[PDB]
Amino acid sequence: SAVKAARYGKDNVRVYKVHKDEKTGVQTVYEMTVCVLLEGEIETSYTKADNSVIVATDSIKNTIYITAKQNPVTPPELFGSILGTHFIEKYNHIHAAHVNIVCHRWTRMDIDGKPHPHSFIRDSEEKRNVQVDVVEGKGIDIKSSLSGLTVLKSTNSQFWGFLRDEYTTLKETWDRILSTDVDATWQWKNFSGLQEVRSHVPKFDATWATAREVTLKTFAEDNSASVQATMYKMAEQILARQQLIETVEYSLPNKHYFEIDLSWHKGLQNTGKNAEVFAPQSDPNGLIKCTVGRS
Amino acid sequence: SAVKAARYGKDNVRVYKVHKDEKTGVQTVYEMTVCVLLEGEIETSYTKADNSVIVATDSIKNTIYITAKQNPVTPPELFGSILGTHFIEKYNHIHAAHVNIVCHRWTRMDIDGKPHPHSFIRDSEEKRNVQVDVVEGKGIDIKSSLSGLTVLKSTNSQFWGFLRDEYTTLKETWDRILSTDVDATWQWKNFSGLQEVRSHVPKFDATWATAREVTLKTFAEDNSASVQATMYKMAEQILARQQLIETVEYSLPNKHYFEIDLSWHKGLQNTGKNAEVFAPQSDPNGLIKCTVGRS
Amino acid sequence: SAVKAARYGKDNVRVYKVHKDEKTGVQTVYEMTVCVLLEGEIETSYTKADNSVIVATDSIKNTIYITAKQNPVTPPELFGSILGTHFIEKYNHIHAAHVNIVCHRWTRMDIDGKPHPHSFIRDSEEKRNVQVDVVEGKGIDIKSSLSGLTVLKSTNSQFWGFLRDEYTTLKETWDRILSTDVDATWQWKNFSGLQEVRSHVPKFDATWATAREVTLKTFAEDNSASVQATMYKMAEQILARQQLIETVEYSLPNKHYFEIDLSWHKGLQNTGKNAEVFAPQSDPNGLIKCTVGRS
Amino acid sequence: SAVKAARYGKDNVRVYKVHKDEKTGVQTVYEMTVCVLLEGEIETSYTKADNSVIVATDSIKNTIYITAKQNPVTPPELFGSILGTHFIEKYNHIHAAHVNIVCHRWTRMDIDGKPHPHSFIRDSEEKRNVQVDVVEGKGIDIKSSLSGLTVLKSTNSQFWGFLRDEYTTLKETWDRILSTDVDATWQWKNFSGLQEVRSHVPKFDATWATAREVTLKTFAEDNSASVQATMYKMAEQILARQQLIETVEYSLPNKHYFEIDLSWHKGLQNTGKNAEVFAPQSDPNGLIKCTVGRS
Ligand SMILES: O=c1[nH]c(=O)c2nn[nH]c2[nH]1
Ligand SMILES: O=c1[nH]c(=O)c2nn[nH]c2[nH]1
Ligand SMILES: O=c1[nH]c(=O)c2nn[nH]c2[nH]1
Ligand SMILES: O=c1[nH]c(=O)c2nn[nH]c2[nH]1
Repeated sequence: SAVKAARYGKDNVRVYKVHKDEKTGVQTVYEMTVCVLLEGEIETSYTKADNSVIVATDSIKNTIYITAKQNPVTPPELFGSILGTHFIEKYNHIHAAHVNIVCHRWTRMDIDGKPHPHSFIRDSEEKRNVQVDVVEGKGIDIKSSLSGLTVLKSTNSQFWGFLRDEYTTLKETWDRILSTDVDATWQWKNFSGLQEVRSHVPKFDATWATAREVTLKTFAEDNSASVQATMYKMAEQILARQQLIETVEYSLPNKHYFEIDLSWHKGLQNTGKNAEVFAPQSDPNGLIKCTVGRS
Repeated sequence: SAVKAARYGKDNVRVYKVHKDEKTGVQTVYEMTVCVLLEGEIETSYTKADNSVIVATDSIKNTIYITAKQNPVTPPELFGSILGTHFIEKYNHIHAAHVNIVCHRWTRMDIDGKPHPHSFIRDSEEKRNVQVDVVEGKGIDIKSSLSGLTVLKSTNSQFWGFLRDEYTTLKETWDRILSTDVDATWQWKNFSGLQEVRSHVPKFDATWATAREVTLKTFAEDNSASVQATMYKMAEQILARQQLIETVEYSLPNKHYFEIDLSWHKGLQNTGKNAEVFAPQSDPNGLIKCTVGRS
Repeated sequence: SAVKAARYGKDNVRVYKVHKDEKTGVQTVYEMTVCVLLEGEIETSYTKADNSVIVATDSIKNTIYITAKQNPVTPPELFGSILGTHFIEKYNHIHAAHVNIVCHRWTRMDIDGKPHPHSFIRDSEEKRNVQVDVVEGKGIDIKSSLSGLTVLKSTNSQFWGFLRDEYTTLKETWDRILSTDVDATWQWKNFSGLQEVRSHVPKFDATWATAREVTLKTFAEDNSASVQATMYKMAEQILARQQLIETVEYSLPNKHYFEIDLSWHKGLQNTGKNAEVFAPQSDPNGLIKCTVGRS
Repeated sequence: SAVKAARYGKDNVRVYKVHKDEKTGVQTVYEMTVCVLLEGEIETSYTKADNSVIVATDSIKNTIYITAKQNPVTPPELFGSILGTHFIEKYNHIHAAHVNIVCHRWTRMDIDGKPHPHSFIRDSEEKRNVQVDVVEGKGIDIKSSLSGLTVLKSTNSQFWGFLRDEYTTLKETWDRILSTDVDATWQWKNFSGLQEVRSHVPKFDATWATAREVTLKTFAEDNSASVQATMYKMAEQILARQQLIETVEYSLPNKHYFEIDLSWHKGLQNTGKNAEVFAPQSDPNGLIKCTVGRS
């Protein structure tokens, strides 16, 4: 027996940072959850009880706090690249740093039409995330994403024409609820290192906003032939809007809302064109995935 | 041994209802989770195996769907009163109906500055709830609430002057983060029955909006001496704004964000006036409650 | 406006305690989550910003750790009474202490037929809880409970004879799955104070074990006419077995497992006597409650 | 733009199956949650709105129920291989089926020392899982696992000798609590198809039991130099015990339990050799991973 792969570090490190403008008196808060895992020459810590190779997970935690102290935490793609670069430069035997970041919403409150200088509201469980792999010799791989974006449309969604055989009971439809929690990931072209990540900084926030925007507009406007067909159009657009992205990936649950037949009761009419009252279903759910790259 | 109290029914009934305007083409969706429990002359179902007294929980579920079909589901205080009244009028041996409703956010999407006719976004995990107790002979008791309203302010919160003794380690402060998940309940004056609940319908949505509004403004503007002092001012205002409310109750966790001392590292300065980076704490948390009524 | 009720304290305080026998070398661990809320003369902290009346929630937390250090943490009814008594004796203006405790399972591991001296396994998410209200002048009220005890029987459960009307679609049955998560609470006769709670210590662990035992045996052996009928027999027995209990309360979800009709497929036979494959339902669920006291 | 990868199917399909012995009168229940995703020639459903290529997720759900009806559901490695093989044989354009299965514990109850014929208890949230990839032309890849196995030892764990630098604050120790939730995956040698999976059936249950056994014994007996060192010995043993396994992978959180210093209070002694009372920490946690293969 031998160690084929190994990684270790600190998960679930919650970090909050405040920015205080002295001019405006305006405060901006950033909250995130950070995971850093390291790889490198650390087999002996497993095979020989040699702790001498271990940057302790506690230190990794200390380091996240220190790096957040000395650097901007925004955009997360940058903070993650700084944090991961720190570890492979600092430690000779550490050859890869994987950093994962979840950003939590703290939206400035509007009190009486005006932006409050220092109060915020978690206006959704939507997250913005990054996965940053900083690998000695191979640059910086970044996947950014939004997740937990939950939407529904009450009509303009259809599903007909699908395979029918002796396993099929589903009826074709031309009018249905479509509801999903959107998970969208866009993978950046590999960057050569931190200087190159710094050089693209403005693209991160912007591409995020664009992926959100496009996601929301296509979902609302597409008269959807299927989840498959709708997510492809989203991914197609993000790719067209940002040349530094190599692939867009979507993962979409189909959260079913079933018609409830009420005709057994006083011939009550609640199906088809008469459907007003539905039973949202907790499970099962369709799960539909697509990776879209450049042709 | 004897039955001192008994109640039974259906919990976690998820209900979605769409309203379709033919004029505008505009759709409005309502999603909620409903719980109905009944009391009455049902001891024998427990003591004697006499199922003859049981309106089956499955039927209760059917009834929720039927009532949502025939009536408005909005405001929840009304839907709950209709649903609970239905059971005590329908069944001679059923003397109390308790209805609980959680309303889930489906906010109309804005696509390109304009309200989309049929697409929605779950723009927060904030809930609006009601508890409705419909009791034969005693009218209708209604408690409405908002919960899951998560907010933070980065400054303008203080906590000093508290008792100090040999259990105390906490340092007084004049500048701190205050963060909480707001739970606010307002209890209506007892209503004589459905006609009276119908007669106050416009007050429900409005008092809800007012409780949200006041909650948000006081949190943002109060320079808070304590959570205790801040929630009292909220409750005081809701009571002043709506005469049909007998009591306002608040339940506020204090979600602590700890300073991280970084001076052990290169004399890094991250405490007091220098605090930029904090560790949000998952637990423990202060829990602070207040019921405010009329003097 | 005035303060009608107020309570404040520390929730979600996780506590672990190890007992080390020097004789045997045997270790015993206890893990729990503790909530303490205080009431008393604390209105001014709300109405006047007077923090002088506040035992800080941070201190309450310190105190839980100190009391766990100086006293046994087992049985929880005792630890809770000590902790709550501490607060009303220590502080003149504090007149009620409410202590809630959740005990988490750490079951000694069996390695090769033998009890391991210092390794444990969380062998279930079942909890043992107490609620202790220590009120100046009124003694100590204790409710103990078990919760999260999830069970299923594949047969010997029935449900027929229930009310049928134009809301009913449910078919009577003589053979069904019954599954539930058991919540059982037994309320002790009021105790005059700590000395009296100390005097009954051996009854706490024993009555707990008896409530678990009885719950499990009745569920397995009763050929159940209904959840209602089954839980009453459980409660009836606990009351008979322990004279110091005034009431037993049960709260039982009915977690439905639906037959799946497969006859549309090659006339596959999966209903009634042929039912092998079922669809466990996440929601809705029947919820059934009973409080049983002495006749 | 083009589709680089695509998969779609049904997630969260809950399935229960009862086995009824007529001889013994003994019932055995199996509950699981199943996910099936398909790949193949389905790009057009995304790019062209061509639903003609879609085996509807609803049908996939129907099929899971049908296959559970006609086949054993145990061991999960077999059921998963049957289910995935079904899809690639049934449908010409479907070239890969991925099946994921979570098995939930339903442990036969012991009533009065004897195994009850038809009552069960969810005696832990521990899961047994499989991931089965059935790929046209490439056989059947199976990864089996156990997860959610939560354990603690109060002593016989150490952590000293680790790297120290200006990011380090952690103190070396020779006595600590070690607690983790075990995730252990063993990957089988690729099988040529269903006949070959059928031919190894008895190895599945047995290797599972062995991985559980070894996990528990090593955790309890190893005087652990580090999580790293402890998990390697587990993985080393599983590999030695079962020749059909190519790799064992472990993923172990380190759930920290912090000493609480109580000497500020009446010089109370609760650290080092005196530590009795600890604060279990919800987050952050060390996360430690290892893949072990054959040298
Ligand atoms: O077992 C451990 N391994 C580690 O890598 C580590 N880092 N801090 N504590 C630790 N404990
Ligand atoms: O045991 C039951 N009690 C009930 O009240 C009920 N209603 N539907 N199924 C039921 N089962
Ligand atoms: O607002 C607060 N109220 C309290 O009672 C308290 N106790 N510690 N910190 C606190 N903050
Ligand atoms: O959009 C959909 N795609 C699918 O593949 C499917 N299967 N059932 N319903 C469905 N809806």
